[PDB]
Amino acid sequence: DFRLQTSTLCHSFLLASANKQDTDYLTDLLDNTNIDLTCVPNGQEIIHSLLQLVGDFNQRFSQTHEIEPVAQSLGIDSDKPVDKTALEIFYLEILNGLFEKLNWGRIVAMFAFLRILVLRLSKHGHSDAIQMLIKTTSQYSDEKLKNWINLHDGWSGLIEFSG
Amino acid sequence: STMGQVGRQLAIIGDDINRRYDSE
Repeated sequence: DFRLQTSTLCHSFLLASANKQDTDYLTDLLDNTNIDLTCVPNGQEIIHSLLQLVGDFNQRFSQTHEIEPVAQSLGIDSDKPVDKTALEIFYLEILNGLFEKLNWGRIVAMFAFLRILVLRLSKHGHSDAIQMLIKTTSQYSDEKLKNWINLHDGWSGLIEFSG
Repeated sequence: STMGQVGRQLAIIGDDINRRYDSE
């Protein structure tokens, strides 16, 4: 099932791209979250590609953009319990904006950004917002990307996309 | 819209990545 597969990739990818402290906080959140995971084919190859490619993304985005603005505008840097559903809305609008066209590079950008949000949310332990972002990324993927993705060998497209 | 804008800033970086990785 594609939605379940894509969900599992987000979790792994986030666990493999965080520092020590965040890795542990996220790993336990997921454990306690007690949610379903399948096995993704080529999963390891796909996660490696994503690390390389989100690396490409990060290195460029620190050149030409800053973070602080948007977290605030999202209401994510607060010690203040975050607005679950307001955040879905904006997230959804950002994805819709990101995805006016489809290709691998734009998909990469969705993982690199989701990472950035998740890591900022976790500074103050915003566990439910975090799980919310990951779930929304999963639905949206299943609603709008899956056909494009399956035309390109599925999630494994990333492996070749990246060389 | 406001957040839509964000998505396209993200989109340009995406398209740069996409271009570079084309087998060209």
